[PDB]
Amino acid sequence: MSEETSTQILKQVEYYFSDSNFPRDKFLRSEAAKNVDNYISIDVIASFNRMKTISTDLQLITEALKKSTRLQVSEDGKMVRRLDPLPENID
Repeated sequence: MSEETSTQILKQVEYYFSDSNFPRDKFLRSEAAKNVDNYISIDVIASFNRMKTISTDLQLITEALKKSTRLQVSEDGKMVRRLDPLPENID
């Protein structure tokens, strides 16, 4: 719980972008395609399977996004955008 599990998930969320896996996984890319990579519903991120398991609750998924490391979640908590520059061994 707390910053351990929140941070686990935080790494895990950015990791899907960091592992150059967004452009590959049309699951991500379908959502990203609403605004390049500035629109990512928490429906997709909750539905990421691995994320749902590590979180066990959408509460933890929502906090993880609220504390995003190299992403920024909107105040609506239904979009997040990542950084222009590629991530380099980020955790």
